[PDB]
Amino acid sequence: STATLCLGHHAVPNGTLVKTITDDQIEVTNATELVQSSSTGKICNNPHRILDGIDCTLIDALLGDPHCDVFQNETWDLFVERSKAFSNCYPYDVPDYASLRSLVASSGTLEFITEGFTWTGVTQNGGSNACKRGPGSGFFSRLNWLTKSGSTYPVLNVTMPNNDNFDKLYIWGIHHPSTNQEQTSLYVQASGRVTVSTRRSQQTIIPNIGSRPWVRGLSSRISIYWTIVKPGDVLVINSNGNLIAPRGYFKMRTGKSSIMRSDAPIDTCISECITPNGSIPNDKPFQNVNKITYGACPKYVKQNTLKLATGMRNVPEKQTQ
Amino acid sequence: STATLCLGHHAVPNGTLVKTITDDQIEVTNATELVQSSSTGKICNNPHRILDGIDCTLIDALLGDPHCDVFQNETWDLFVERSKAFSNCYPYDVPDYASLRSLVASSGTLEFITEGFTWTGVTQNGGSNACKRGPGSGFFSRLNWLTKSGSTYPVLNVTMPNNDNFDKLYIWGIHHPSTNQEQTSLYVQASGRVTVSTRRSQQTIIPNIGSRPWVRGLSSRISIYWTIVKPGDVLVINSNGNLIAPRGYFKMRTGKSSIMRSDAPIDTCISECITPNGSIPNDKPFQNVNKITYGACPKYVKQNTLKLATGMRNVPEKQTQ
Amino acid sequence: STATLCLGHHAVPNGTLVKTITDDQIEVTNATELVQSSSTGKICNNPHRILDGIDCTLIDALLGDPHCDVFQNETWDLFVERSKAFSNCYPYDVPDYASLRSLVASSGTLEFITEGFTWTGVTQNGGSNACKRGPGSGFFSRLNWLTKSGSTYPVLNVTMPNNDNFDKLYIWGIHHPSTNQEQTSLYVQASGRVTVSTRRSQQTIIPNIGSRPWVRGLSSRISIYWTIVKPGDVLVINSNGNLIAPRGYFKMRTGKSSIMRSDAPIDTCISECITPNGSIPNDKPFQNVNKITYGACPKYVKQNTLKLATGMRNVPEKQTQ
Amino acid sequence: GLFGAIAGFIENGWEGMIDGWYGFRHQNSEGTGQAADLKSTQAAIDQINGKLNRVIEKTNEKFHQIEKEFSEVEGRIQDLEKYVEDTKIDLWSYNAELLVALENQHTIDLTDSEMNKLFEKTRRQLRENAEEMGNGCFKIYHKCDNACIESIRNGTYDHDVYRNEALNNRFQ
Amino acid sequence: GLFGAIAGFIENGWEGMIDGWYGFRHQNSEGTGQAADLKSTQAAIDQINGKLNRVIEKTNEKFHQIEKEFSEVEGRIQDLEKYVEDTKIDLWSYNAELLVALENQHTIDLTDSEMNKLFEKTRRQLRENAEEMGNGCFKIYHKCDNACIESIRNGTYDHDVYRNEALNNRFQ
Amino acid sequence: GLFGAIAGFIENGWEGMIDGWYGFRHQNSEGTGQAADLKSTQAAIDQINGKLNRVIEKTNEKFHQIEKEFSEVEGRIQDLEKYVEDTKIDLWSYNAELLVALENQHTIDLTDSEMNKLFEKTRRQLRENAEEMGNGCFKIYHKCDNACIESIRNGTYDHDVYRNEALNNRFQ
Ligand SMILES: *[C@@H]1O[C@H](CO)[C@@H](O[C@@H]2O[C@H](CO)[C@@H](O[C@@H]3O[C@H](CO[C@H]4O[C@H](CO)[C@@H](O)[C@H](O)[C@@H]4O[C@H]4O[C@H](CO)[C@@H](O)[C@H](O)[C@H]4NC(C)=O)[C@@H](O)[C@H](O[C@H]4O[C@H](CO)[C@@H](O)[C@H](O)[C@@H]4O)[C@@H]3O)[C@H](O)[C@H]2NC(C)=O)[C@H](O)[C@H]1NC(C)=O
Ligand SMILES: *[C@@H]1O[C@H](CO)[C@@H](O[C@@H]2O[C@H](CO)[C@@H](O[C@@H]3O[C@H](CO[C@H]4O[C@H](CO)[C@@H](O)[C@H](O)[C@@H]4O[C@H]4O[C@H](CO)[C@@H](O)[C@H](O)[C@H]4NC(C)=O)[C@@H](O)[C@H](O[C@H]4O[C@H](CO)[C@@H](O)[C@H](O)[C@@H]4O)[C@@H]3O)[C@H](O)[C@H]2NC(C)=O)[C@H](O)[C@H]1NC(C)=O
Ligand SMILES: *[C@@H]1O[C@H](CO)[C@@H](O[C@@H]2O[C@H](CO)[C@@H](O[C@@H]3O[C@H](CO[C@H]4O[C@H](CO)[C@@H](O)[C@H](O)[C@@H]4O[C@H]4O[C@H](CO)[C@@H](O)[C@H](O)[C@H]4NC(C)=O)[C@@H](O)[C@H](O[C@H]4O[C@H](CO)[C@@H](O)[C@H](O)[C@@H]4O)[C@@H]3O)[C@H](O)[C@H]2NC(C)=O)[C@H](O)[C@H]1NC(C)=O
Ligand SMILES: *[C@@H]1O[C@H](CO)[C@@H](O[C@@H]2O[C@H](CO)[C@@H](O[C@@H]3O[C@H](CO[C@H]4O[C@H](CO)[C@@H](O)[C@H](O)[C@@H]4O)[C@@H](O)[C@H](O[C@H]4O[C@H](CO)[C@@H](O)[C@H](O)[C@@H]4O)[C@@H]3O)[C@H](O)[C@H]2NC(C)=O)[C@H](O)[C@H]1NC(C)=O
Ligand SMILES: *[C@@H]1O[C@H](CO)[C@@H](O[C@@H]2O[C@H](CO)[C@@H](O[C@@H]3O[C@H](CO[C@H]4O[C@H](CO)[C@@H](O)[C@H](O)[C@@H]4O)[C@@H](O)[C@H](O[C@H]4O[C@H](CO)[C@@H](O)[C@H](O)[C@@H]4O)[C@@H]3O)[C@H](O)[C@H]2NC(C)=O)[C@H](O)[C@H]1NC(C)=O
Ligand SMILES: *[C@@H]1O[C@H](CO)[C@@H](O[C@@H]2O[C@H](CO)[C@@H](O[C@@H]3O[C@H](CO[C@H]4O[C@H](CO)[C@@H](O)[C@H](O)[C@@H]4O)[C@@H](O)[C@H](O[C@H]4O[C@H](CO)[C@@H](O)[C@H](O)[C@@H]4O)[C@@H]3O)[C@H](O)[C@H]2NC(C)=O)[C@H](O)[C@H]1NC(C)=O
Ligand SMILES: *[C@@H]1O[C@H](CO)[C@@H](O[C@@H]2O[C@H](CO)[C@@H](O)[C@H](O)[C@H]2NC(C)=O)[C@H](O)[C@H]1NC(C)=O
Ligand SMILES: *[C@@H]1O[C@H](CO)[C@@H](O[C@@H]2O[C@H](CO)[C@@H](O)[C@H](O)[C@H]2NC(C)=O)[C@H](O)[C@H]1NC(C)=O
Ligand SMILES: *[C@@H]1O[C@H](CO)[C@@H](O[C@@H]2O[C@H](CO)[C@@H](O)[C@H](O)[C@H]2NC(C)=O)[C@H](O)[C@H]1NC(C)=O
Ligand SMILES: *[C@@H]1O[C@H](CO)[C@@H](O)[C@H](O)[C@H]1NC(C)=O
Ligand SMILES: *[C@@H]1O[C@H](CO)[C@@H](O)[C@H](O)[C@H]1NC(C)=O
Ligand SMILES: *[C@@H]1O[C@H](CO)[C@@H](O)[C@H](O)[C@H]1NC(C)=O
Ligand SMILES: *[C@@H]1O[C@H](CO)[C@@H](O)[C@H](O)[C@H]1NC(C)=O
Ligand SMILES: *[C@@H]1O[C@H](CO)[C@@H](O)[C@H](O)[C@H]1NC(C)=O
Repeated sequence: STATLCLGHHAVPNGTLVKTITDDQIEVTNATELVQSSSTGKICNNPHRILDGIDCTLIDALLGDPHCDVFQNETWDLFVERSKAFSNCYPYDVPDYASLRSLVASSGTLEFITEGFTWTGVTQNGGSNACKRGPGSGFFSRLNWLTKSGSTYPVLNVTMPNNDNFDKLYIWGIHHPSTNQEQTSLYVQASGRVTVSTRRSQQTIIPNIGSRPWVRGLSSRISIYWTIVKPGDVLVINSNGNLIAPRGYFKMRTGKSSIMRSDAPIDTCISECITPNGSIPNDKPFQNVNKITYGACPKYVKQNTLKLATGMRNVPEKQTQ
Repeated sequence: STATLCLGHHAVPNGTLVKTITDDQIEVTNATELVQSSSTGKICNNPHRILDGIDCTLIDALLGDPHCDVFQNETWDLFVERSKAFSNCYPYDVPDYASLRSLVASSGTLEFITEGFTWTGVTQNGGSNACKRGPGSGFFSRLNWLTKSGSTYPVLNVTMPNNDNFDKLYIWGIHHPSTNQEQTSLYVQASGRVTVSTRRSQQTIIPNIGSRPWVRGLSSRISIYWTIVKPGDVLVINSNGNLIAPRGYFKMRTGKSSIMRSDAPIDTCISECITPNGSIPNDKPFQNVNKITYGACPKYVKQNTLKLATGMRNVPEKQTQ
Repeated sequence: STATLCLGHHAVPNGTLVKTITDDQIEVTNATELVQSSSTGKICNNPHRILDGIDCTLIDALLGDPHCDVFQNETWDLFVERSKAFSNCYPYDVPDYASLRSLVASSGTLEFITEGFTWTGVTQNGGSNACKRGPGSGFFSRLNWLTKSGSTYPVLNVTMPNNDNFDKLYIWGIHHPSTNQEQTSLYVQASGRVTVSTRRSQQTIIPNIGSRPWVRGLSSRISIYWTIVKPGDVLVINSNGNLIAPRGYFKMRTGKSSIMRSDAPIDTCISECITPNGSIPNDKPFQNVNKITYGACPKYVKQNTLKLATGMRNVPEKQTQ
Repeated sequence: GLFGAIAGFIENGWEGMIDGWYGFRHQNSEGTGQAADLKSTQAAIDQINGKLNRVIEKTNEKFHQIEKEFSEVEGRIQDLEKYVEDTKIDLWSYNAELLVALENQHTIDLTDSEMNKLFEKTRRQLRENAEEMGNGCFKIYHKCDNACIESIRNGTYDHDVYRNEALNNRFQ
Repeated sequence: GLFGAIAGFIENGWEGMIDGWYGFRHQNSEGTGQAADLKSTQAAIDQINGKLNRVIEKTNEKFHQIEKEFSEVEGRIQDLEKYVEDTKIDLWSYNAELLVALENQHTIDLTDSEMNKLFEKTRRQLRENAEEMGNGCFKIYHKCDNACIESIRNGTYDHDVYRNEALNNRFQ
Repeated sequence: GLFGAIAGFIENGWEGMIDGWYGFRHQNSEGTGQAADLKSTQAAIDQINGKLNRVIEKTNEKFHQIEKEFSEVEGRIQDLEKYVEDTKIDLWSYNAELLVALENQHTIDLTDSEMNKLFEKTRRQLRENAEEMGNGCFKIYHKCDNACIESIRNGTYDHDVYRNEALNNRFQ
């Protein structure tokens, strides 16, 4: 009398295909997905402080476009810019707009400190019907439109020392009138100039006269510039016309703040990773949702699926007829 | 009586060496090369539309340098710039030349639409002996040299709305005369200016007076600038002198077009991958020919050879004396 | 009678943990570190020629700031800039400072050739008490401060052809006076201009009038620009005021030169790899010291340790009670 | 209609093994039985879990980066930005592809290995009392009831007690 | 001058095997012969071809990129451009080096494995009728002509029919 | 207090083996001894050294690159610079992590393999004169003194000379 002892392994009726160095297609017993390919379509407001810009770009919030007044002294981990955003103040452009947007977004804050600037010989608080705040004409909340007083516009020459321990960000502008008549009615001189300087940097802009396309009533433009002042250093503003003056500085920070263009709705939920598509889970090493991410996110990858085998090769059972 | 059954594998007299994690040198029976290291030296004109610039750069084809007239309304998948290329029109420079070259090359087309520009009060169609077309003086085909009429040069102020569904690319310039006498003989004013604007962008250039090196008869220069106008947006040109006017726009496209500097001859043959060395096959995963490629190409790699084993270890047969 | 033959492997009492695809922690008999995590804190002056800038930046050595005079005609494989460095000449700024610093550092040399420039009608060798050399007022050694002679400042128009086989680097500047009175006392004209050109490039700068912060006695500034002249090409300088003239050119080279910011002391020793932390050995494939390196260096990596197994799995010996 | 006959792992799986990855089937005097081996099953599962916990662990946290979509044509700088991101993405896509290929190849190999290791250990226990049929099964050359089979499975089989009975069946 | 004597795969190759990668050599009553094994040969070739068709497949199609050579010195932007391309090239060069090292190591291992697997299967067929000489060869302990050898090679060898003759030769 | 009894490599190491990586322990008529195997020990060491000399060799020499720290806030260009370097560093950190994991996995496997290969070769020499005890040790079924053991270790063991004595001990 004898006995038969067989050794064998399990197999399933529902196998799944994976890749190896050798095969494009091996059936194994079990597998797990490594590519996150789905999003709810919503951005979770936990744990990152999400700031919905609504109808305002970060730049328009920075300057003080009236319908963006709600964003004064605001902070964020991630600023969200909507496609529905619109400017509704003075027609403006920003040379190297992208850099200004970037540095402010990274700073993560619109904390503004008003400074006691003194503008002798000139009229202050200029307004326009292109930039209404309330019933009447107005202007960027953070900017001061300076014009002639009487029949004179003197050479402005002012100082603001930084005796703090942080960097000051100064936002200022230059007015480009559309006519020589406009150029002499506001600032008297035939051609103005704006010089803003620290001890190691200077920017002089000469305003340009010319008709630009009609925008909110106007063919004139304002060009926006910025200046960072380090501790110990000092700001000097010199101009004989066309100065769009700062009212103080923005406090600069370093940290984890950024900005994202997305139309995804903000939702009360929890997620570390944010894409413009919406929040995605971070349990998988890879994701195919968006190359644009913020936070603890899986690495973006071109594959929509990568299957990691979690079981042995699936081998069918033999039966002789 | 017994029997001897031996099990063994093959071996060859012509083995070849490969690398592993362990060895720098293992002999195996067979191997295949993974690095494409060779080119015919010729660029195949199938399946990519190759455009041989011959004596013309892309920029000179764009502007309308007479000896590049053959390239009007031209298209390409890959534009090829030769080292023999030369400019033979008005002495010019392009601030951010590389960006203009890039965007036009990527657009892939020189399709030009003439627009009914109206320049009241000024003389049009200025020419120079530095830029001959036919027997007499001429100019860039796509540009319009404007000068004074009578003893006056008025403030030009014109519009071109984009009511199409594509982007318009506008090429324009500013004249830099070599003398104040030249500066007043053409444009009357002591200092001109050029302002070109959309609703969201403006560029004002103030021409510079000065002698530059003698080029094709001239010490004066023209600086070339560009402006893109999106659908819905509008172009405005304002100037009181030195305007080198556009004659219309270039139609902009998105797609697979590019540009390459190469002296490799174009040949009637078929190849997906193009290097400046010439076309290379794409059967191998890697290539060492050139880091500059266009099309379905193997990845550039520093190694001139990588040998993939396609057979077992080559083991010599034993013989006892 | 029988016998017992056992086969077994060694084991040690001092095992060490490594990682695999499977385990975070396998004990093996022996392992070696692959991440260089330490530096002596000193930069070895063998085999790279190290140049200690001491109190001088590369740019200040380039221009000829008097306390950097020791660095004339100097060469280097690696220039080392200290945090203690200070400027002590005329207050200046360099638009695209980083690019000038980069290209000079890469060129690897301050070899200067004086050229016979002729400046007719103007006063030369201007000096300032902000830039003393010896007891009296002075200026950048490589620059020539030009002012009016008598009551006139003529239109300067000069040439320097490059008939050598190398590239010439020209350093020049524009003076920005702080007052209109300063602007007319030095250069007569109400507004100067500087045009420097080759046959394919031109730079015109219009000086700006304005008070800047007080620096070493002054509120005026000089802006520094550069021009490269290829063989066959030619330099032309045109100006009617504010020209800070070159005295010749710097010889340009291609090669292995660079620059590094470090306060690490230079030491008499031998090392191929240099970090700002100091020299590190290159026996390990990876390093965690600094992402900034120069020379034959291990690749920078985020891990502070990676242990390569150099022995088998360490398995404890069994003993029955 | 060959039914009741059992076979081992050689080019053959068991769909009826549900409480383990590896195990035993037997035919003896008391009929036919099956039992999973927990040790080998556990060994494989642990290795799978080790690899999984190395890959699914430690997400990279990133914050302010570069822009990756653009509403305007700009040229050089934008070319470089896109090229940087495209370069990065192709390299991570490659790492992802290579990673799963290596891991899955190793997964299949380690699971095959566990099966073979269980087979070798069982053979080691049996000494001269069994022969390998060449189908992943042993022919036990002695009376081996359910308690005898279990002693083989729980690793306490005493080959001496059956050795003489086995040699006579094998050889004579 | 030891001639005619055959030996197996142990630290030994066969230059005379041309119609296969793996196979048999035999010495019996009817002399000396050789035959290739198609199955094992095919198995290895298929695996080699799988790896090859994974590496040689799917070229990346690229179009407008960044400039990579420069006629002028410019500084910062050009520094970044070159550094981006040099970073990319070193990373792909590394992937290329690692890839072939891994693939070739695995190629050598899978081909060794096929040889061993053919040896184990042949041993499994032979049961108690043969002994391993330790040189990759079996000593068949019974009369085994060309038809007997062929039945071993084509996998239909009936060990029972030779078993008793073999044990007497082996043991007595 | 089980002392003097020897055991092999099965879930067991030898702390007393100092002149080799692999080797022999024996119990015979003349007592108990131990000897290292130089060949297998050398084979493993060579493979370890091959991998080491591939990784520690060929440093990359770099010179002028891009700036990587910044004293001023600038925006776009600096964003791109940092992003390029951070992209590069994460990719090399990944390569470093994967490299050591693969190498260490392979190191452990090749060293296990050498042990097993020494065991199989020893079994091959012994033929029918020994049985595998299942603990990495052989029971030699004949008188085998220190010279007999040494002939096994130095690979000149003549199994015929002991074969008949061994079969009687094994079977009868
Ligand atoms: C096909 O192949 C896949 C292999 O990938 C396999 O799927 C796997 O199945 C596993 C077995 O069930 C499963 O592992 C389990 O996960 C449970 C989830 O709970 C916990 O998940 C966290 C991960 O982020 C973990 O850190 C934490 O412990 C979680 O619970 C607790 O923390 C969270 C937040 O931190 C909190 O919200 C919870 O409230 C808190 N718990 C409580 C009670 O308060 C584990 O819980 C579970 O644990 C088991 O094992 C432990 C020890 O091993 C024991 O302590 C415990 O009692 C359980 O026995 C277990 O680890 C994998 O998640 C799953 N993977 C995937 C990708 O899906 C399939 O099963 C396989 N198919 C077949 C047929 O084989
Ligand atoms: C050392 O190691 C290397 C291993 O790399 C080995 O070299 C390999 O040898 C292989 C065997 O000969 C060889 O494979 C053959 O390739 C033939 C090429 O024709 C086809 O190639 C295309 C690849 O792009 C393929 O897609 C297509 O089928 C090609 O033919 C057809 O399409 C093209 C365009 O698409 C068209 O122009 C052709 O006209 C059209 N054909 C026709 C008739 O109209 C294959 O054809 C060939 O096929 C063989 O196998 C097939 C199934 O396996 C059968 O259908 C067919 O009948 C053949 O039997 C086969 O696949 C590798 O190319 C080669 N590699 C390299 C890198 O060189 C060495 O042999 C080895 N040395 C030793 C001594 O072992
Ligand atoms: C745990 O695991 C690790 C494994 O990493 C292991 O550490 C290793 O141990 C090895 C064995 O000792 C050791 O290898 C030795 O290195 C010696 C160093 O000298 C030479 O190093 C240079 C490397 O850059 C080499 O190119 C050169 O030959 C060096 O000597 C000569 O050149 C230099 C400059 O080029 C010059 O300055 C010297 O003066 C000049 N020599 C002379 C005399 O003028 C080697 O010398 C040594 O050689 C030995 O083997 C050779 C052949 O194999 C023989 O020729 C020679 O006689 C020696 O026998 C040997 O190669 C590793 O360096 C070491 N690695 C690490 C990372 O530390 C541990 O031992 C292990 N632990 C245990 C317990 O196992
Ligand atoms: C240089 O060239 C540019 C471009 O050609 C000129 O810019 C144009 O300026 C004119 C006005 O100066 C713009 O014309 C229109 O003005 C209207 C307001 O004035 C009208 O309003 C009263 C009632 O309040 C009317 O009775 C009377 O007709 C006035 O003329 C706006 O309401 C117009 O809006 C139009 O555009 C929008 C959107 O396009 C439409 O939806 C409206 O229905 C309406 O059609 C318009 O703004 C003209 O728009 C300007 N064009 C551009 C391109 O900016 C410069 O004036 C010129 N410079 C000089 C010195 O000549
Ligand atoms: C500011 O400074 C710059 C540089 O010093 C001056 O630029 C130079 O301008 C002069 C002319 O104004 C250039 O001189 C040469 O002009 C010739 C044409 O005029 C001559 O032709 C007639 C016949 O038609 C002759 O009889 C008579 O001599 C005329 O003078 C060209 O033919 C010359 O070409 C030369 O150069 C080429 C290549 O280098 C050679 O192959 C030729 O054989 C020939 O030698 C030349 O162009 C001179 O070239 C200009 N130099 C530069 C660097 O541009 C500005 O004029 C000056 N500005 C002011 C206001 O003074
Ligand atoms: C536009 O606005 C700017 C900024 O407000 C003005 O710039 C300032 O210019 C004044 C002088 O014009 C600077 O004042 C100080 O000048 C001193 C030298 O003059 C004094 O020296 C004599 C003795 O030699 C004294 O008896 C007498 O009081 C003179 O007034 C310097 O010694 C001063 O140094 C100070 O600063 C340092 C560091 O900050 C301290 O350590 C010193 O102890 C001392 O306090 C100082 O330079 C003033 O600094 C300038 N400010 C800036 C920000 O640059 C422009 O003048 C103005 N333009 C016009 C046209 O009005
Ligand atoms: C299977 O293994 C277990 C655990 O080693 C053995 O355990 C015995 O189980 C019996 C029940 O039949 C108990 O009465 C004993 O207390 C256990 N013995 C010991 C030594 O722990 C069991 O014997 C094994 N199976 C067989 C059939 O022997
Ligand atoms: C080798 O294998 C083949 C295929 O299994 C066997 O095929 C037999 O070939 C003989 C010729 O000698 C034919 O007459 C039979 O029809 C085949 N038999 C079967 C069952 O298909 C062949 O027998 C094997 N070689 C030997 C020597 O037995
Ligand atoms: C161990 O191997 C060695 C080398 O093959 C054998 O060498 C013999 O050593 C003896 C000493 O006992 C010498 O007298 C002989 O000259 C050697 N013989 C040969 C053929 O070289 C040695 O015999 C082996 N050990 C044993 C116990 O046999
Ligand atoms: C197979 O089916 C079972 C039950 O339906 C399920 O639990 C298991 O996850 C499935 N496996 C696969 C690989 O789909
Ligand atoms: C060996 O030579 C044969 C015939 O000359 C050839 O077909 C084969 O490709 C060669 N192999 C190698 C690896 O060179
Ligand atoms: C260029 O295209 C325009 C319209 O597309 C056409 O009117 C013109 O004739 C074309 N020029 C040439 C040379 O084909
Ligand atoms: C173990 O200790 C010995 C002697 O103290 C030493 O030579 C060896 O390097 C140590 N090994 C490890 C892995 O620390
Ligand atoms: C600098 O070099 C020039 C020529 O190469 C030479 O005339 C001059 O004297 C050098 N200056 C110093 C300080 O060595």
